[PDB]
Amino acid sequence: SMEMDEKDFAADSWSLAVDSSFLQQHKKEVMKQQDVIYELIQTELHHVRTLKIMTRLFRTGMLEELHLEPGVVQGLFPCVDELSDIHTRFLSQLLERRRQALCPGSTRNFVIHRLGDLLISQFSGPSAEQMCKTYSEFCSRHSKALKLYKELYARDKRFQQFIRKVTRPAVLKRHGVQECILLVTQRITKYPLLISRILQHSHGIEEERQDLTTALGLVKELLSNVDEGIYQLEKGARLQEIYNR
Amino acid sequence: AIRKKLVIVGDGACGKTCLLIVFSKDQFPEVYVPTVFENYVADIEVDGKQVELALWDTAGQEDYDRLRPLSYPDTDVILMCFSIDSPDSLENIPEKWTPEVKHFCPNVPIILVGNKKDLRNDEHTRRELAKMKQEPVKPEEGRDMANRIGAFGYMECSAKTKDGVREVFEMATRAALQA
Ligand SMILES: Cc1nsc(N2C[C@@H](C)O[C@@H](C)C2)n1
Repeated sequence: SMEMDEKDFAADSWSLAVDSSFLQQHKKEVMKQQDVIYELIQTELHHVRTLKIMTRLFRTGMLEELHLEPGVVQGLFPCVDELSDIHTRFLSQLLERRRQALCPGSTRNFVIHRLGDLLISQFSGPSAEQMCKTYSEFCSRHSKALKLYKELYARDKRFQQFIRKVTRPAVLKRHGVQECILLVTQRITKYPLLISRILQHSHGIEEERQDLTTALGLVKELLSNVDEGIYQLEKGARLQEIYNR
Repeated sequence: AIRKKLVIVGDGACGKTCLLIVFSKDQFPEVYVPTVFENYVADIEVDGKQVELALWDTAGQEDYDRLRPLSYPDTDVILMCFSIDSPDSLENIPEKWTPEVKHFCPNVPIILVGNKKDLRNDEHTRRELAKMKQEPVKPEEGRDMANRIGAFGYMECSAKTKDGVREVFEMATRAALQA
């Protein structure tokens, strides 16, 4: 992540991020809504950072330092460029909505009142079709990626040295290769939990309550489509094992 | 320090997310309780052995039968949770959660954990459950379920007060270390 966004989302909550004199100007219900919207954006910033560790630290490091056989790096990191494009674009829209809402003279005091429309746009039309296609492919290649990683780490000395080197820093403690893969697979199922809690505190404006209700339904439709489109790929599985599913 | 992986499973109302949050911060949040838990790697020393224990939640995956099992590969210990304020969450342990975990995590120890133990003697909880001819789960009902399902053991905790939380994760670490 870049320092400007890390600092903007360093606090444990929106109520601790904004100036106390600004916090005291709002009702409790507004503070509750803003704290959950802040958690959705903060966790999206961290999810894009997980994807940057996968693309820049791991994938590109393996291409530039190691002599892996062709197709091995794509097998370890399936769909990572497509996932990075989807989420970096969504994060950009969330951060622009926050930036437009800032009070003049402030880089931290804002209230986001219209998140629903942004979520409907993300989870409908071509962006939802791309999210569905990409997660159905990524999640179906998840087992294969973990098995390929385990095989290389156990048998290739230069690969083991590379992994131990780039994951040594304390800031990578939660972000080894397998940990990144499962963080990405689990991201999509965090959205309904966050949206339902934002919706719980968004009854003040009926148009907002209706828009978040529509977005929650679109997210659950996307998850149902992805879940029905998954079948784990396995290296060496024979056609007979597949057609006898 | 050897690395081990823990996964918590249970119904949506079981308190698994809160349990992971309170353990990882050693604090029940005073200002904002997070809606979700990403992951965490805890440094734990149990009986003289140092372990890096990776923690994962299955919250949000309960309705997605092809996404949920992707959380299980190479798990070393399972915490299988129910809430003491919900006999319905305990009823779903033997029929749904246990056969799934035994299938995807063969031979992995399961610790059955009764969450929200502070609600066992909460008057509002007892009044609400009485309307459905129910009462909070008794300790013997938890132990009997753990015995029936082949659990490694039975433990209780309260994320709200932190009581019993450290003990659950230290025992999970000991179970993960066993051959
Ligand atoms: C979610 C899911 N996908 S397959 C599966 N099971 C496999 C089946 C043989 O036994 C049951 C107990 C668990 N469960």
